[PDB]
Amino acid sequence: VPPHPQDLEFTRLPNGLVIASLENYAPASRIGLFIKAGSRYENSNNLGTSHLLRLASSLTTKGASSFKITRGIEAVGGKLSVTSTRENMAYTVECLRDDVDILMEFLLNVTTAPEFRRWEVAALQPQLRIDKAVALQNPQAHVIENLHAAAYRNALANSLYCPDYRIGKVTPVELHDYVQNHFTSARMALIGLGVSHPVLKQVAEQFLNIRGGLGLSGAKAKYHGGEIREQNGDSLVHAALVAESAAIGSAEANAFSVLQHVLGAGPHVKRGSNATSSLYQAVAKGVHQPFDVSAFNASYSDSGLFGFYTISQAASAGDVIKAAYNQVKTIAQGNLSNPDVQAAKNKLKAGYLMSVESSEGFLDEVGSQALAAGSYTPPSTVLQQIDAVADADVINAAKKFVSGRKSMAASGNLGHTPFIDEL
Amino acid sequence: MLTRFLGPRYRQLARNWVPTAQLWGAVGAVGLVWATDWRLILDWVPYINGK
Amino acid sequence: VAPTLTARLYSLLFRRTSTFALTIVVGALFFERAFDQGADAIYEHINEGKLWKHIKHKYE
Amino acid sequence: TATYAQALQSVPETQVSQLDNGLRVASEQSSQPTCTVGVWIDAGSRYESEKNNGAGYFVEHLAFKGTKNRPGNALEKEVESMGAHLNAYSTREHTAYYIKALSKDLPKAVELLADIVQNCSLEDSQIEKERDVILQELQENDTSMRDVVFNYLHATAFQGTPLAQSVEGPSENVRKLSRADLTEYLSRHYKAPRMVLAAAGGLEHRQLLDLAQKHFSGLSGTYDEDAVPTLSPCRFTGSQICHREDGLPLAHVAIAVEGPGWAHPDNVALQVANAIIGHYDCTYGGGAHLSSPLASIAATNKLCQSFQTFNICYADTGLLGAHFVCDHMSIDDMMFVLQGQWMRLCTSATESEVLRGKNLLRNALVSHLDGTTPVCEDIGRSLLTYGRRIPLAEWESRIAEVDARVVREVCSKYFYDQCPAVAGFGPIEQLPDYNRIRSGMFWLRF
Amino acid sequence: VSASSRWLEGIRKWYYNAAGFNKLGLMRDDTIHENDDVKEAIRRLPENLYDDRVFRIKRALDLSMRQQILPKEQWTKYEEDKSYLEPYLKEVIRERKEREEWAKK
Repeated sequence: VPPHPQDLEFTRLPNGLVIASLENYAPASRIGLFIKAGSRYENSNNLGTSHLLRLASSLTTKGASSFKITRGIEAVGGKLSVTSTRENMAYTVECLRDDVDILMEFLLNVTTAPEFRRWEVAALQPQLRIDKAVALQNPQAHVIENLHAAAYRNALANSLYCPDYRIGKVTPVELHDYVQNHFTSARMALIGLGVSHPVLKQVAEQFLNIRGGLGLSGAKAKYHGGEIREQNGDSLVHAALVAESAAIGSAEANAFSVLQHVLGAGPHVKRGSNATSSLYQAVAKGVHQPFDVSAFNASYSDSGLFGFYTISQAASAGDVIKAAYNQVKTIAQGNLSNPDVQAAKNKLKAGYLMSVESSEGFLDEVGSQALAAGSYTPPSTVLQQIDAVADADVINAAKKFVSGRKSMAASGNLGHTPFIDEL
Repeated sequence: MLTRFLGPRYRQLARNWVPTAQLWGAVGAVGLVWATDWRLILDWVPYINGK
Repeated sequence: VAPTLTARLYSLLFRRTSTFALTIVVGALFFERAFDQGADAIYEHINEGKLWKHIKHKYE
Repeated sequence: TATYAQALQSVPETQVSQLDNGLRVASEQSSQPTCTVGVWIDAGSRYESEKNNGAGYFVEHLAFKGTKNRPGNALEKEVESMGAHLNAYSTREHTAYYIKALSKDLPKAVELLADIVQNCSLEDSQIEKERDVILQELQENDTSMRDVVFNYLHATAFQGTPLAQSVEGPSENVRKLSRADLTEYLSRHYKAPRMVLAAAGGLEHRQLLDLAQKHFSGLSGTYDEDAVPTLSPCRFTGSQICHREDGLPLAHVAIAVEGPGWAHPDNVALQVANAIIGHYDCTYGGGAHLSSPLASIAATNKLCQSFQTFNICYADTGLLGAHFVCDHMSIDDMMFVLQGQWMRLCTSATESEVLRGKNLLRNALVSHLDGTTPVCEDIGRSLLTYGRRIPLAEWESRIAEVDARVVREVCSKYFYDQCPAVAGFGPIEQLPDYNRIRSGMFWLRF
Repeated sequence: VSASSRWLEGIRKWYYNAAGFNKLGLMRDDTIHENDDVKEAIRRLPENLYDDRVFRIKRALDLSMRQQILPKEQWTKYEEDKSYLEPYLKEVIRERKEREEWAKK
């Protein structure tokens, strides 16, 4: 018999800042500061700046040296992590509840009083190369970075990782500028787990009243299309095929989200046939041996990419891609069930609920919602939102993908990988 | 400027090495005594009274 | 009694290189003497060519 | 506001129940709309003989491929269709099958789990298809140096015992195992008093109990009796296994001494000292300023790409040590530093660092028990290994009790002048000689 | 402020001229003995200062070699003597002492 839960408390300060807190009477605390400072905010003269930034969460600040940040946090067994996406940077901090004050202070310092000292920044550049090498060892990452560079001509085309020519070249002044014009009240949200609203709001009004950056969540992503190819020899060809879909939060977005589950996303059963996956069954039929297929769905502030991702043998790329595309085509032509849209619905809804089961995920959903919608939508109403997706909306989403200008990224031995032209 | 070594931790460190430093002195004592056949000291030891 | 012997010997005196050394030095003391007794006593028993000569020539 | 202490008393007590069977049905209710339910079985590979070896691993591959009532592919279709997740794992002492599901789905979730647990339709066509699959898995497993080194470490540490064996078994067993072989393993092992039905989330323990009686009724009832062995202790050996291969570009090394095992209270202190040494990885922010001297020296002199301490618990024994990955010319240095730290902690743990280690553990524990899955897994495992469910309040109490004296006392017992089990893979020309690794397990000043 | 400050200042200006590094075109901070704190601060100097510092020292070593000195005109006037290194060194010391305080706990 657990106590009855609290309700999340939400507040929009008139300067734009958002505050959200939940008092789960947890033994630990999670504090996160979300900022619209993602990679889409870099431009052609400062690429990778937000990567180097992402990596400098512990350089010296005013009122807290590097050594202190490190030792101070480990003394209470706390954590300081920074996580990025093409739209946001999210500095999160965690510790037992008796220690939120010391961790909150450190957080404020990293985000509002960074000094970016020449010699500490110089010492840190090589970490970009290490950090990028470690990420790029998963074929997916190069692919999705190429996918985006191919799909957009703008903002969203930027990568999460520093271009190689920029490694060693980002300057402390560029770091200063990135923070000054992006880490401002109107582009920020402060999420609290295990803390109290008055403490958050007090902190916000005392330390997060900073304004002098830019305004909107956009330079505005121009969708373009076209494709990128990287010859490799990896035995497995990795490929992604996409079209412009819907902006996050819009109703069309949930149609895409459901379409994703009709077609099929991740596996639900350890080593399964993936029976309820339209794509995996459709490729199976014509392809006999190693391959994976998944619907892909990225949704951003002012755009979105939907399609599928294939991993197959160098000689089966064509067949796997072609079959996979044809199967979407089939849903676009109207051949979609009702217990199907239903199952998809149940996979989505349950998946969401499960996605915010832990703190790490709840705080991130809350944080991103605050940043994209300026509000908090409870699970019951998100479920209601998915529930309002109609069969025809899913069919229309499918229809939009088929007839829209495409974007493809592929890496591996491409000798049998189709061009777009040939899809 | 030996103040750098003055604090709680350093004090705990000194206590931790005390039994060891004591025993190392026991070794040096007996060590010299036995090696020089210390007439003064050895007379007290039963069975090592070779006079 | 037998396993616990080598065992106890390790427990109380062997781990700490301290005691390990404290014992060998202390063990060298007793040994040096007990060896010189037996050794000389052995040298005597196989001989008796000097020393009991003293009981004869002097005693004054 | 609610203190940390207070917050621990707030955690609802895990509810226990037993079926007239031996099946312990335990749960921890929360207000979540989601849950995790599952069966934790006392079946591993430490329970298998040299020719059964790979049995359990083989059963896992068949587990979700068809029951008697749910043939070939239907079970998946049901799980997938309700948006649930079906997973499974097997270590050397434990086997689990659990489902992540919407809370209302608890009924079917259980009904399904039972079906998998008792009516496994091990159809020949599949038992045969699985053998080419498991063989494949072995081939990829071979490329994971880390997985190979811990297998090696077990192989030598537990020379001649069943704990020496790997989970997946040797290739010859994978290709020769019969249905009879599997059938026998299940019957010998998957029986009531050796398995726990666990759950965590939005459910009432009554419901759980209703279901346990409903679909798990009829196992060890008319069963018990003759043919149920206990596990014999496993001799830890203290030796070395070096697989030299200059074709790989980084060396993997795994050293450990013998640990006490699950139940020993000594585990808490051991875990605190480990926390003080901690871990490292080349993507860690903050290198030179890290608290752990190992990590800091490691980061500063670029002595490795990663390291991690560990404490693997088995009944009555365990592996206590660290693993690391480094360049061919850094193995020596890395070894020297790691050992230096154990010795230091054995002889001179200061008081300040023990509070860090303690804090690290409280944060790890509480951070780990977050979300239904980890909690359900903790209920299931805990009942299999403690017979009870240890409330956070008690672990805190245990952590709290550790101070420096305890650390240097407890570390000395297991580390000081003890023979390590060493496992080396990669370009190990400079892996120190065992005699010298053994000499580094004590020091002349102390 | 008054006669008093000027007197100390002029006692200082006197020693300075007597110390005589200015005769070799050097600056106070160029003569600083290199230790750990000093090495790090030298390391933290920005490109320009570090370059100037090396040339100054080279000019001097070169003179001290042939045991000549600079024309009077080019000596480094007290006043005009830039403590370029000081702020860096102070921060390096200030950093170390923090580790040192941390090491006591």
